[PDB]
Amino acid sequence: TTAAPLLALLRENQDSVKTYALESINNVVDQLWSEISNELPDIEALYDDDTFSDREMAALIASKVYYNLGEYESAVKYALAAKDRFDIDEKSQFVETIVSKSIEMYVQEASKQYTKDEQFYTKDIIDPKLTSIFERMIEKCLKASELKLALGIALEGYRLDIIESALKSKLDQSTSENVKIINYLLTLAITTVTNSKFRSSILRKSFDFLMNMPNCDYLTLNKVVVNLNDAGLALQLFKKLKEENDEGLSAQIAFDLVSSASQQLLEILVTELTAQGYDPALLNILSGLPTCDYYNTFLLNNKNIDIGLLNKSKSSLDGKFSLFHTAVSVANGFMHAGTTDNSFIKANLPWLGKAQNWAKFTATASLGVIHKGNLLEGKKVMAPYLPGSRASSRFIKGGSLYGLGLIYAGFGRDTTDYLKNIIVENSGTSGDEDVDVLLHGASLGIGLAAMGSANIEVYEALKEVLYNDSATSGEAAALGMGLCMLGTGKPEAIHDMFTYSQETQHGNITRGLAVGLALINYGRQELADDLITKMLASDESLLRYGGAFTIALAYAGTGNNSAVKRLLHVAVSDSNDDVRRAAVIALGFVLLRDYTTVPRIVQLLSKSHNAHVRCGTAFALGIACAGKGLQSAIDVLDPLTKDPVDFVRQAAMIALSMILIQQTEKLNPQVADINKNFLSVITNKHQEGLAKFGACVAQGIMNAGGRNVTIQLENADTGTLDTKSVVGLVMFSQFWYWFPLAHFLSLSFTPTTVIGIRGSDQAIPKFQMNCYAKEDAFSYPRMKYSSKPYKVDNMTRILPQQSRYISFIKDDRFVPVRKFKGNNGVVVLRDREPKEPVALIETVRQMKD
Amino acid sequence: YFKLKKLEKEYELLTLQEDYIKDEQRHLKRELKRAQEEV
Amino acid sequence: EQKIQETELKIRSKTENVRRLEAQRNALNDKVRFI
Repeated sequence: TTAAPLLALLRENQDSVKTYALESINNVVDQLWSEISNELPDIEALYDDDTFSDREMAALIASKVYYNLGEYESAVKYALAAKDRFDIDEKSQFVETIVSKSIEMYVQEASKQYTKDEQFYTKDIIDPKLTSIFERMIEKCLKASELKLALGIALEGYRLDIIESALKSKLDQSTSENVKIINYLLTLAITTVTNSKFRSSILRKSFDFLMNMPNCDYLTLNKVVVNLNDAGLALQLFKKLKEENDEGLSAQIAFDLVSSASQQLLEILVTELTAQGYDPALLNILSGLPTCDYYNTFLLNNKNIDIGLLNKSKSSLDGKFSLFHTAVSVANGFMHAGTTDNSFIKANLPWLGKAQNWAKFTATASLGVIHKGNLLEGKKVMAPYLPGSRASSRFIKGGSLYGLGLIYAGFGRDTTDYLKNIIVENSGTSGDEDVDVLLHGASLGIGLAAMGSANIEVYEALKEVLYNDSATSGEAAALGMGLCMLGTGKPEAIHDMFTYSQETQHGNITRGLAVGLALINYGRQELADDLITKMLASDESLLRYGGAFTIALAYAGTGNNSAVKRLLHVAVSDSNDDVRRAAVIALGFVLLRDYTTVPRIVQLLSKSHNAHVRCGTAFALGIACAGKGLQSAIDVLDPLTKDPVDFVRQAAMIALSMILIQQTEKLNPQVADINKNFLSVITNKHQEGLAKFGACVAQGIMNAGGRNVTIQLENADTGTLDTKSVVGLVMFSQFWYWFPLAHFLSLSFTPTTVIGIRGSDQAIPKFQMNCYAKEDAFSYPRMKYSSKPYKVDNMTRILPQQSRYISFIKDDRFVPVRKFKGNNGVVVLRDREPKEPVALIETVRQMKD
Repeated sequence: YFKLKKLEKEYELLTLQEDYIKDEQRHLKRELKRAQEEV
Repeated sequence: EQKIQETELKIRSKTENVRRLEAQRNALNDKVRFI
């Protein structure tokens, strides 16, 4: 029975006796493995012998020895050598470890063998020893009715056959099983599968099972066409809506795509869709006409600006140059954003006249934030300041071309040729300073309208402006080109714009090119490392300022352990405070996925001798923590407010206003201290000058859009990284160094409303869902689950963060579908009884239509 | 399935804090340099 | 599921090393307030 002497007798005759000798060894394999350790080379030497037929039983002996010796690698090889005795169905810790060890070595060779062939999982390219357990383990999990280990390991092992074959046998079409199964494939594969082409095929397989549309999930197919950006699958979804005609189902798909799509996909849904055929009812939806109406109509119904506390802020003084006029104008544009209220410019005369030449830019650009979402009369707002009507001065005239960029951003195809011809006329030269101001707003205006779309005409038009080496308009020329290069961009423009930075040494020019080189690389991840290396090796302050945001834009979304280590050493070794501030702000864009660990990371960096380090970690904390939970991030910002430094207090006040949105009414205790600081810091002369300027801006952020719109970045409504929201936060890092850039922040404000509308066209009626939520509805600035319904759950402020507890009542004219879908920027639920006394109220939406 | 997601979120703290230990040591060398200059 | 639970062991193992970082941080903050 003892294996040591029996393996030493293998050199004798009568191999028939050796068969009975190996049978008694199988009993002692789990008892004494020490004496067989010296006889191990005799087992492996006989495996390659063609005259040795006992390798089937010999493989079982060596499988339980090397494993007990502490070597997990040999346990996989000697077990599957026979491919017979191995039993995966037996319950023991011997097999389960070999399974986990084989999968651990299988996921490593899966990505390495992908370069040679993409069929490696269907072929013998991988040594079958690693594919034998991997195939039998998934089949064992399928028989056990467990999809957690089956789909999770399949995404790590890079095998498409598991997703396609196993999904067919697990079909349960109670109609609610196939929706969830695919949901785990979209979320996990982003943080697991490294290859972009492997995860691309996974999204294409789920389209075939959902193609017949048996009342299945229409949101899953929406995330497929947005991530793939394929014109074949996008237009195919609309062709299915033509066969099965539903006005409530085809609408919810159309309103969801236009919000979550990138700039390149919006052109496919409009320009490319028209050539191959479209739906006349669904064409205007993808063009943004009802979508822009949602921003204008929802915010206009309920808007409380609290003019009582607003007048005391802007009536204090007419001085302080443009620092005061910007704080009162930009914060005022927050509350009226989307509602198209000119009362600041029109109803209030004095605050406009006290502005200087450069201070009139914020007063004019405030209309772009207020009137944002107007695709028709938006030009009539700037009509007196448009070219050909002149103006009171050419300094304020330049701000009108910038206001068109904020309103028409992404829809500005109509304004593309309008803003381009103005630049071409002045592209030759300039004889005055205000002429560059006119082109300054034109370059930023054409950049926002064409933002996300590659345009060679705008790039060549702004390229000639850079040759003139303009101090004012030269900086906006680089910013306008970087917005057109977002996403993949042009590889040739990477080295061209980088060469002009070393050739032209201009303050605004080099800093403008540094941000332009950050925007040209978006989502490229390791593809942008060539430009990052050139900026880190250079000692220039402006090249290192934009090098951090280059990491923030490409490495955003799924977190990267390499991008965290890069931004960490930049804020330590480098002695530049502006670069240390830009490095800690860039870290928040990589951490957007996990908001729970952000306060712990910025608190470690919040202790230092530099003020810019504490200033950067303050705003970087509020980026991910704005639309999310974890109220404890305010306590991290508490010691930053007491900092005597001026710009640290201002960045702290803005960071508090982002996290504290909708946190009042017995949610957070810090909402009482922030409301007092509104008029306390402004009237107090002991505080900093820039501290009270940001406190007035922070007062308007919480009340922006009539205490409705909030800052949403990397949420469930968008589904991916918002391009307009991530760029507006980068522009905020530069405030008093040149002139306040805060006008770009209006792209991140979206309203929170829940309404059913109708099943055909736009209505916006008035009803009451009567569900359980905290009361934000009647809460405005003044002078547990209880299953308790509430008065008015329709639209207004509500509580979108905790809204998961809000149900939907079926007793009204509507019907539940998603059980509180919760998407604010889409809504339009299913109406089972259209054209009924739902108490319809006609809005102003016909003005923007 | 939340058990797998809660774990991966904790490695973000372990990622930065490994190289942040030596950053304090290099900062301590700069603090000792400034300490000799203040005397 | 033991493969995922074994990976969790690194969190509790490195947590003890993270506690050494808190020792040098308080000693560093005393130098920052000193300078």
